[PDB]
Amino acid sequence: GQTGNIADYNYKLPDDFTGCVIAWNSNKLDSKPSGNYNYRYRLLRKSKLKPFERDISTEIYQAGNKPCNGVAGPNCYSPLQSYGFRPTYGVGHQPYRV
Amino acid sequence: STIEEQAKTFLDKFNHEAEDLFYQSSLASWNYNTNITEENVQNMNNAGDKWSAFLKEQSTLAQMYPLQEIQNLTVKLQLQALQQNGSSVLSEDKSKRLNTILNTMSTIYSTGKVCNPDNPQECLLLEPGLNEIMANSLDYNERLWAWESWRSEVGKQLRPLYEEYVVLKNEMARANHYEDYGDYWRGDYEVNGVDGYDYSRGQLIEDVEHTFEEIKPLYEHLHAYVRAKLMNAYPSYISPIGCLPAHLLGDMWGRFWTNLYSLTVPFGQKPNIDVTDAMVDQAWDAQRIFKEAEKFFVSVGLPNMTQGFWENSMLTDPGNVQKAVCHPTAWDLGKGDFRILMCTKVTMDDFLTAHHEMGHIQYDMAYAAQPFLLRNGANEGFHEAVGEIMSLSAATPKHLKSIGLLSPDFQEDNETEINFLLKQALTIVGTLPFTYMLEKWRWMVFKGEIPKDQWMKKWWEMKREIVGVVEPVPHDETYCDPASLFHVSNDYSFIRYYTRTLYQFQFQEALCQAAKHEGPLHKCDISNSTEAGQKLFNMLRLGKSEPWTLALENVVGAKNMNVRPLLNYFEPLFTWLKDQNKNSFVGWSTDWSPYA
Ligand SMILES: *[C@@H]1O[C@H](CO)[C@@H](O)[C@H](O)[C@H]1NC(C)=O
Ligand SMILES: *[C@@H]1O[C@H](CO)[C@@H](O)[C@H](O)[C@H]1NC(C)=O
Ligand SMILES: *[C@@H]1O[C@H](CO)[C@@H](O)[C@H](O)[C@H]1NC(C)=O
Ligand SMILES: *[C@@H]1O[C@H](CO)[C@@H](O)[C@H](O)[C@H]1NC(C)=O
Ligand SMILES: *[C@@H]1O[C@H](CO)[C@@H](O)[C@H](O)[C@H]1NC(C)=O
Ligand SMILES: *[C@@H]1O[C@H](CO)[C@@H](O)[C@H](O)[C@H]1NC(C)=O
Ligand SMILES: [Zn+2]
Repeated sequence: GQTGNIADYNYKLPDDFTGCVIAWNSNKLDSKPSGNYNYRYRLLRKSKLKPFERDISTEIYQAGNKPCNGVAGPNCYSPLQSYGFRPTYGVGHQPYRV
Repeated sequence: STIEEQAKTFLDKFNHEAEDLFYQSSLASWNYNTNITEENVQNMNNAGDKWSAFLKEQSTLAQMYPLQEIQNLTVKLQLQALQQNGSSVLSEDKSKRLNTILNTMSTIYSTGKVCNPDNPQECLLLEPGLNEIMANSLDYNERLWAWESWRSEVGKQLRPLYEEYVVLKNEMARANHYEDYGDYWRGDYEVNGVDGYDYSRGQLIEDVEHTFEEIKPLYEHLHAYVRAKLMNAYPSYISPIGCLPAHLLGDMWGRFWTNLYSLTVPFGQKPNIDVTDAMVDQAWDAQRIFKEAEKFFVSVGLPNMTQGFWENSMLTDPGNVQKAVCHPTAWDLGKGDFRILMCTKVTMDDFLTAHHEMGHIQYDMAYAAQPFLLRNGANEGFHEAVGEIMSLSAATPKHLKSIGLLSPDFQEDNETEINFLLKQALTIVGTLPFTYMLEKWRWMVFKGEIPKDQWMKKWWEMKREIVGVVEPVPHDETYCDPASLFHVSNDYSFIRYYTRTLYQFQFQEALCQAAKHEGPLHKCDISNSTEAGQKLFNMLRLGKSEPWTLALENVVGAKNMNVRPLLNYFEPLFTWLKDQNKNSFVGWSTDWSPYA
């Protein structure tokens, strides 16, 4: 029952979910000074995801009423954008393993 | 499918990318400031160039969305920030020559040096030697020589450059939607689209005029007292009816009168409150100074500090081989990284500075949730105002006795309070007429009201009529006196300090009323008052999302800046000044001049 970018566009648990959510910090291992851009999250999707769904399709988001014609730029943005994880980051943006 | 829906996604993408790029620029700056080397200089330059390129690209992208089609009043503010057009709207050559003028002015001010005539034995820069002479020396002839020498060295060089600068900035403003560069600067306070809370660019002029008209009696009495003391110091150089001379004010420009405290202290027998020896005898250091400040900010209700903050922040100067800038600064690197860069020593001044910087960081933490374009203070004055209110709250004898720096067996008298209020008056009240006068002259020059052939004549006439300060040697149009100041040379907004001076006292009045304080406002401590912390947090969490009028309403219950907090703060000192100057002619006449 949570509303938010990750909840609706990356991984949605069901309303009647029965399970355990285990999270522990991974800043000691998965943070690099240069910026670990490997990990990515989705911030533009056409609609909300159905519960327990995985969407790996990455095509040019069509925010504009003009056809993107397969390219990006004006009103056409990449669906994925990465976290940049660095050890100096404070709590609230450090990478957590769930 | 609509303008608003399209704008939302673009703003989200820009905020996310700007977070990372601003973090790498800020981290490069922090590394360079802490540890100066060629590699760090290159890294900072590269990060800054990348950030500037990103800002330009996104600004050019964002012009597509008209602002008439956006009706969220937050996306509108973000789009206005993006479309502010920091990239030059003028020609390439015009932008290049504007940058050339700015760089030349900055270089001239920074590298300005004065030597003896036909004598290279001594050559003094501004900060190391000239400022020291102005602050400490009591020689009238030396002070006049230094003042005239600086003016002749800098203003003669900077006059035509500043004329070209004002023409170019007026052209830039006309190219944008503003009238003049004064209008551009006044636009920082402009709030449109919110009925019942709007602020107009023209309203700032009237508000500042009315506030100064209210301040005038207290400043007149302060000027009379300082003039009497300086007459006692220099016998015949000050007239009982004449304005105070410029070079004797304490600093090269007269912005602050704090250097006059030693000469014009009311009661010298009882020393002012000092805790340096006590801190040494109780074995205190910078780490525990910051720990005590953290405890204070917890007690008021603000959140605790971060373990990452404690680990990464360098609160002590490494020294030795390492060289770093020692100007205290609080860094909001972003994404949870909050740091302080301060070569802290064991002084009461450094304790207050640490409180000021931690107030900065608490504000930065408070507005962290808001988007990147809104992660700032509501206007240019609230941020330093929040620093200063904590600075004043943490300097009270009650707080010092509670923390234990002072002996609890002590009791305070009338002379100590009067001396402290007069010192704070020379620090605070003195800079208000100067700031008002400088900003008014700069606005008039931008608007073209003051012609080129009368720039300095009108400047000195307005200074004599407003601040009651007259030049020792009359200056014709060749000199350019205002260009000597750093803010005027580097083109920084200067009414920020006037606004901050009013805002800090309004905040203090509101928080003292919240904290259930009985007594005069100067002896106000908000240490263990939880209600005051929440009342301040109601504004601290907003950031720039809401108008500064609404933020001021949330804190003090008034939608407009008020000076009655300052008047109530200085009421006891005003009574003392009325008692002292009862036999002295309060005010000044424009006729008198040092030159005859
Ligand atoms: C747009 O308006 C909605 C009101 O439903 C608000 O929640 C949202 O925060 C606004 N957009 C931004 C970027 O603040
Ligand atoms: C910014 O400059 C561009 C240059 O083409 C112009 O089209 C735009 O109207 C300007 N925006 C503002 C707010 O002045
Ligand atoms: C968090 O605040 C508590 C008091 O509210 C304090 O004891 C603790 O040390 C703080 N945490 C850190 C990491 O400073
Ligand atoms: C500054 O940084 C460089 C590179 O990280 C390092 O080698 C050096 O020890 C640091 N300090 C000084 C004083 O150069
Ligand atoms: C209050 O201050 C005045 C300063 O004029 C002083 O003369 C008087 O003695 C003070 N009162 C007390 C009780 O010390
Ligand atoms: C504020 O609270 C602290 C912690 O309980 C206490 O030591 C201090 O005495 C209090 N302040 C005053 C003025 O009593
Ligand atoms: Zn400050």
